[PDB]
Amino acid sequence: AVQKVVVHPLVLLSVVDHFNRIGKVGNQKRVVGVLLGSWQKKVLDVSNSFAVPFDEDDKDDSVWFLDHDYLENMYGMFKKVNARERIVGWYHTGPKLHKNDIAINELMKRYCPNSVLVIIDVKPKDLGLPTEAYISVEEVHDDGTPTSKTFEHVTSEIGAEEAEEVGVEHLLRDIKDTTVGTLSQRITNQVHGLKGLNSKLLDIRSYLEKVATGKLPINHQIIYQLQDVFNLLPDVSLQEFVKAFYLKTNDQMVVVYLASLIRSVVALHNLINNKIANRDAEKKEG
Amino acid sequence: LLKLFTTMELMRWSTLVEDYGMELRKGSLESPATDVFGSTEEGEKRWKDLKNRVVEHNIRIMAKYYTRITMKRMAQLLDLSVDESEAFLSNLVVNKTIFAKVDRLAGIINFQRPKDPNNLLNDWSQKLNSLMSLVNKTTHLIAKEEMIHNLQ
Amino acid sequence: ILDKKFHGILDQGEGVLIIFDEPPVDKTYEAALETIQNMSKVVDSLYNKAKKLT
Amino acid sequence: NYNKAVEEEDKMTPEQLAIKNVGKQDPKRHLEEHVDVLMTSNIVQCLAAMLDTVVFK
Repeated sequence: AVQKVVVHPLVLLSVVDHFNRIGKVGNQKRVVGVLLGSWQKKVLDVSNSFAVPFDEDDKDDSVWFLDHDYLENMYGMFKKVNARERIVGWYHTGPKLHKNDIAINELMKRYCPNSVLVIIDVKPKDLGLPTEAYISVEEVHDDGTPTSKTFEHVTSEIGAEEAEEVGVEHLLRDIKDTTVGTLSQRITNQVHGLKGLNSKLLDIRSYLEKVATGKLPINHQIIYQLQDVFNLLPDVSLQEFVKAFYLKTNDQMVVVYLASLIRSVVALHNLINNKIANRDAEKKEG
Repeated sequence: LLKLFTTMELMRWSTLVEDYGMELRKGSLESPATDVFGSTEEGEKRWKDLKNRVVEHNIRIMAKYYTRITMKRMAQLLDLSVDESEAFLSNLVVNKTIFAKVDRLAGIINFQRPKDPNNLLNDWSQKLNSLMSLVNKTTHLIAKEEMIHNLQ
Repeated sequence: ILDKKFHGILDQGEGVLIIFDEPPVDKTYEAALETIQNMSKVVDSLYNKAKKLT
Repeated sequence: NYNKAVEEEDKMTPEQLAIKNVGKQDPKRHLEEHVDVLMTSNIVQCLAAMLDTVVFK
């Protein structure tokens, strides 16, 4: 129902300012505010949003409060001043969801029949992209339970829009543009090796959760099947790529030919002007 | 008729002789089976076209498949022998739109027809598919792990 | 095959008498054509080199 | 293409280099975008040739 999102950072800063509005007062749990959107294709876009007050006691996670009158009033405001927008969901600032969130979702899926949430983090350090998307559909179950209404993790990204970075890249000021040729590749090496194989090792920690625990949905439906998509390469010892060392030599082939020829021509670049201007400066210096 | 056309899988010519030669004696309609098979001066040319059908029934799926099989094994899975293979496959290599591969050298053939002009789609398929599935592995395996620790 | 050509090289033991080739290899060609003239440019700078010192 | 087609006009000017220091007037550099474009190009694509050993074992 949702293909992916195209989410601008402006709405994230529009979360940040209301986070500032709640960091100064008695903060019980978190922020629940409105997420407007510009839904055009099965892809999604958001240009703007606003918040709504919210409190929640924790006794039966059912005591939680919005103001639909205020919501539809400021929706009428921003709909009049901009007829492109409409509501598309909500957001929350606490990075881990909880069981009240389905009640939030289905209670605001009455205006438009879809309401995608947005996890964010006001103090992000370890995550990748803040923007996250769920959708509430049913697969019902293998055991076909009475309405196993599940959030379904839709893919996400940070969006892009022309000249919205006019403030941004002027503000941050620290950007080393076009570090191709230096150390960006090894930053990606450190982070993708370590920070992806730790995702892998926490997947195998979840496998240890399946060992000592994990009766719950032990999930022999999607786990080993997408892991069989991984297991397209069962890379055991003896390494099994006698039929790929020549292909690796073919990979080395053209680039090393370019390296040999071209860097010989690069020495040929440097030496000419270097010698000529060198002895020019040297014996015409006096 | 339709089973001879859905994925096609092989065929035996004599089982076709059974199934579609007991129809030339069994009568409900009798005139089209006469005009196509029971006739001789044109119906036997349509029997020749049926032989075209059984051999193209071979050649279509064997152009879809069979990378590194031999040749006498090929002819006995063609249900038509090696001289019949040169006849029945010369008259469809004159179709000259299917590229296949045979060698002799003692009577042994091989395959993999384009001679592999690829180091490109290896990288494409292998690395782009696997790396993007691995960046999905985070986004949905830690999602389901966080789900199974929502329900714990 | 002697006089004319279609890249039809002879093999007495294949069957197909294999015609295969790779025409675009101009990557090395145009660079070799460059180096041919670049050595001449180095030679024609050697006069300035050997003359301006002594 | 983008390298060699610019490289032949990069190497034209030593035909016209000479002596009598100010008696010639056309100083322009020629090494531009054939040091650095080739540097970034070939080093990133040889690390792309390293991707198979980095990902695969």
